[PDB]
Amino acid sequence: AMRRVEKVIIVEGRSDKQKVAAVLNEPVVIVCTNGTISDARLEELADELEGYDVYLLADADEAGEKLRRQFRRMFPEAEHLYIDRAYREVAAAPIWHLAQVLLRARFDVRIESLM
Ligand SMILES: [Mg+2]
Repeated sequence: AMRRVEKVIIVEGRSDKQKVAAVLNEPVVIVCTNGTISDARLEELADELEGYDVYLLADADEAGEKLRRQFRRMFPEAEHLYIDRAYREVAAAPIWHLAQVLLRARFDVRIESLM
């Protein structure tokens, strides 16, 4: 019946998480960093997610970029996903745009999220 969950999306904020969750049509673990995250916790997270298909979806702003920088150093296995700079933040991006970003990265998305 059910297949194992192997995809993980990492986001910065709780609202980002709720929004990403709303668009998905398959089970995905969504990890929220709640702003900044320590190197230790990140190494620990990277270790735990060994063998998972991991993605980082951050805002188009300095704080989002700081997170990306940390991940490129501490967690190079994580694949970076981007929203259009015209929307700036994941929170401000329309649901359909989020859905397309995820769809392009081979996530199952709800058809309803495109309308
Ligand atoms: Mg931001």
